[PDB]
This record gives sequence, structure tokens and C-alpha cells, in this order.
Amino acid sequence: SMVNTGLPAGWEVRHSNSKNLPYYFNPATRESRWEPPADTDMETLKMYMATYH
Repeated sequence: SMVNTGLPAGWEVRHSNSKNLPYYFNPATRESRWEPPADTDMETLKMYMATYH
């Protein structure tokens, strides 16, 4: 997986095998994020989170 995300700096989009949402793994802290938080960069996500704009 090789994408740009305006996620908070602990970014890495993972996703469940059969269940339908992603989960955002932090590599540098043992933690994860579920939906776009206040520390996120929506501008750098609008180019990501939607295909048509």
C-alpha cells in the first residue's frame, strides 16, 4: 500500500479482512485512529479520501 494521507503524523492505512472500514496504524507510538481526528490534515486528505471532487 503506497498512498498519501493528510492523517496525523502516526499514519499508515490498514483495513479489516471482511468488515468494511479502515483503521489507521501509528508506527511510532503503540496506538491507532479510526476516523479523521483534530490533529489531521484534511487538505492533504481531500486529494485522498474522495476520488471525484
